[PDB]
Amino acid sequence: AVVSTDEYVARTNIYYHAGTSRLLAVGHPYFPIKKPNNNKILVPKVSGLQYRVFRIHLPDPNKFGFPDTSFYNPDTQRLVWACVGVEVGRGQPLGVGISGHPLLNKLDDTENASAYAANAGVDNRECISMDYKQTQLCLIGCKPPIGEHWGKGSPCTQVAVQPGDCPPLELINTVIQDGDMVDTGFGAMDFTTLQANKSEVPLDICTSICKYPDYIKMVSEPYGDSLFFYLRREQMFVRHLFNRAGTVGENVPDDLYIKGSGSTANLASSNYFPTPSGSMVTSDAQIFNKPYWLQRAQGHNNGICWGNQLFVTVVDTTRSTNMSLCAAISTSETTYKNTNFKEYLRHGEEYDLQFIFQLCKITLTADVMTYIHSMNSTILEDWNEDPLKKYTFWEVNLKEKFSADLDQFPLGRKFLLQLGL
Amino acid sequence: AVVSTDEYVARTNIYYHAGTSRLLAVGHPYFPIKKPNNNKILVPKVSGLQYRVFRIHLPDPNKFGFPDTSFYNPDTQRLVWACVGVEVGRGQPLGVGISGHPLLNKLDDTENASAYAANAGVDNRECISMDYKQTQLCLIGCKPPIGEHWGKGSPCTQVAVQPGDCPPLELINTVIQDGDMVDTGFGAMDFTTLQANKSEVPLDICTSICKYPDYIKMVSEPYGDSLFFYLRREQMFVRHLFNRAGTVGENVPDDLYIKGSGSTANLASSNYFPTPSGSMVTSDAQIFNKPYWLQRAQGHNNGICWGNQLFVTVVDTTRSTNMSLCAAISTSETTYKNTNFKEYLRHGEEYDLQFIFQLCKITLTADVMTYIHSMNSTILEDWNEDPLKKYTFWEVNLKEKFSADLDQFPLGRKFLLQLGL
Amino acid sequence: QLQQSGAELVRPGSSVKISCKASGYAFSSYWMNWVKQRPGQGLEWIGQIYPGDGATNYNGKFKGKATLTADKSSSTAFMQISSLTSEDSAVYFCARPYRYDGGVYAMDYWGQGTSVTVS
Repeated sequence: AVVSTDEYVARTNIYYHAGTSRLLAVGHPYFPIKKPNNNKILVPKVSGLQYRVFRIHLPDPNKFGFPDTSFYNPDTQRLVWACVGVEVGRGQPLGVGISGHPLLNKLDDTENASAYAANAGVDNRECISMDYKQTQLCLIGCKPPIGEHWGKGSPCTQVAVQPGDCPPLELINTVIQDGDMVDTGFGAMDFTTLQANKSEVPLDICTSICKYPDYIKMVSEPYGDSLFFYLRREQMFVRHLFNRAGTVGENVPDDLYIKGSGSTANLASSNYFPTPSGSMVTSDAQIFNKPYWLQRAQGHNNGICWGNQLFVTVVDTTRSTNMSLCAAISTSETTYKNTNFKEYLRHGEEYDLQFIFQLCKITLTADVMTYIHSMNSTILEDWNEDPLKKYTFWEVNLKEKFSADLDQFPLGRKFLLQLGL
Repeated sequence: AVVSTDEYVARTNIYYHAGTSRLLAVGHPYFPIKKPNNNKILVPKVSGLQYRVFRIHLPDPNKFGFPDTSFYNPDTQRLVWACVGVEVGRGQPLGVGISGHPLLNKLDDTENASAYAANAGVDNRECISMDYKQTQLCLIGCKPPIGEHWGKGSPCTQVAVQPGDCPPLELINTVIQDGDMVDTGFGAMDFTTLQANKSEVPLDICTSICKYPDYIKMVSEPYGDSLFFYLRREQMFVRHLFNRAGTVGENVPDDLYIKGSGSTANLASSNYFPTPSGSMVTSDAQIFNKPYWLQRAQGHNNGICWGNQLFVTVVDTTRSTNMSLCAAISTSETTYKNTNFKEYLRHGEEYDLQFIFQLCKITLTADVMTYIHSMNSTILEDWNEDPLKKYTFWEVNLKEKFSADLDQFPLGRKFLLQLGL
Repeated sequence: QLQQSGAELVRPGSSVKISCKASGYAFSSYWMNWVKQRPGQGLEWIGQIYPGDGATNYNGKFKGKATLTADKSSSTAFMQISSLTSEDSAVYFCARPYRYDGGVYAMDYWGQGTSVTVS
């Protein structure tokens, strides 16, 4: 049986504040800029539509040097940091971005037509953009966040997949990594392996995987380390209703309609797809720049940062403004020439993480050691290399950022005022 | 006279948690894919616009094996499960689908016209899509849910129905089965038997019946077993205003207008029909992923699961995203060709049902046995074959899912915290 | 380029299976159309097949007489005739739909023709 950390984790009266200076990220909104002949990334892809997964490193409270150490017995017990307050600061002005594709697979406008559309020739793709669905979310836990998305499942060993056959689906659980993309209105799927077309969605998700937090799985998690607090806010509506060019993968059963004739003789593509649109963005609806008091967790792990680690996942599309900056090739002619100016796109993201940590102690009794051992053997082994080296995330080092004077920081003042004593 | 179950049903102090692992449904959004020559279903129709009716099977508390059995007398009494908490977990990202018809009966745009429309020729049908009306609902009871819809009533034996004559309407009560369609903005009716046209509405409801819960009838129900708790949330607005091609079934009384001339000599179809649109979908408006505490029912059956059965009906169109996936017939040519790619459509639905059940006892006195007998004779007969074999629902077996450690589950923790003791 | 079978001679009551092998394009995207022409006479439509799922439409005249099949792995169409009589002696042709899965804009590629004599 699993038990609340409140059972075996003792709470001291010491509190520390810690915060990143001010994280900054600048890059291209749709794809990374690199050397053609090369593969080295010259400019990274930075979009308001990516997940930001912060791997927070905390100083080992056991190796730490406290002014007083009488509050505990280093022989019978050990120390762990407990996250009690978080403030995800965001800094650019609110605004909405926009993403498209120069060759988006869009046959005709099916929202309203005055006459039967022509006939699909070869390549009827159009240069089309859209404003993705709005998403604000924040996940916190001592384990990396887990997502779900649809990918190409493995085929059954029977009927040999005829070329062009519709590929099988399979919900795939994955670890959400820093830089991954958020569902933008086309759901959470692997567009690379499910769309040979390469033109079904805008460039920025076109050959990526849009993942969605698997909230169900994470909360079912027995110990609840992956996430002991979260805030989610998503909204979306249909802006346009389109058609998909290409060839019928699956024909429309004729028992669903009466054959036409002449123009209506040939059925138009009924492979419709809508254009998303996350409406207006607003201050009143902000989730960030507000402190979160992680006092009572719904999981059994009540904010204990085992391994002196802490994960903060964020997605904020309410500041997705992309800015176009163009430089002139010549500063002479007083007559505009599109050929004289090179147009570019850049997007900036501004973060500032702040935390309030509470020192905790654990008397290493038999039972406790058995439990902690079962739960995560590494806990004890590390007490008196990186297990997720394969994944990536924004590494944040706070070992030199802890301060006992909450008084001196904004999140700190808020905390004191909130907790009174 | 009927009486509250609180009268004859005793509440023990035992509580069990039970839950489906994670139900998953994948298929085509508009129609099932099957072998042409055959009739076997290869891929089922799975849409966010269908009703999901779960037939929950519970282990017979009388046959069950409890660690302690002193809490009751198996001679004078019997045991029944009482539903006290439900959590309908939903798992894909929020989003809106879209449905249409390649040959929708849409003459002209009547929302705004600059000149009198031409003249209906033969087949003026257009390829049109729309975003259905948003609907979120959850019905719970120990009997299947009942719906209403308009169908073709039986004609009076008199005036021989002239071909093309308007068919008579009749509100028809039906059992809502798993897979049935929800009113999408065209009301709750049987389009197959009321629209010979086969082109009045999108393919997905085109030859189906859109049913609406008959909340009035179910709540009037004397014993109130069909539904002892519900949540409904529906919204819709007019996106477009159209005309219907075809021929005047009923002419416009000439006392309602002044005859035209020339172009306005002939009256245009005044058989208008609007295009629905369930606006934006939002987190703040979610009904699911929230626990429902069924403590005080408005009906006489206060959540008693007679027959160790339990029905959970759901409809959620806030995750109706359909994903198009196309496979290339050839991986050679570096030039796009619509003919080289087979386009398809798939939709996935993710559920996760969780319950908290309270054990109950019934001392089988004379009066009690007379009552329960009148109410539903099978109760007693089954105590010391399927009566709804005709109907189909998502069968859910929980006989092996009960656990006495609510502690170990998310809905369970919530329940304990909520109910304190 | 379409290749049909050589000439056939079958006794009344018997049966014949004739092939049309596809080449020079991607078969998996097109139906096959079949017609009939008696000596010194005109053209008649038999049917057309969607190889993928074996779906097919029949001219009433050839309902019990004709059955259509196709081997996707080798891109070949087949037609079998049953209970053959003197009226079945004719030259049969296979022909490709111009527009992928559509049967409009005529038949743009025909086979050489296969002669069948029932005697």
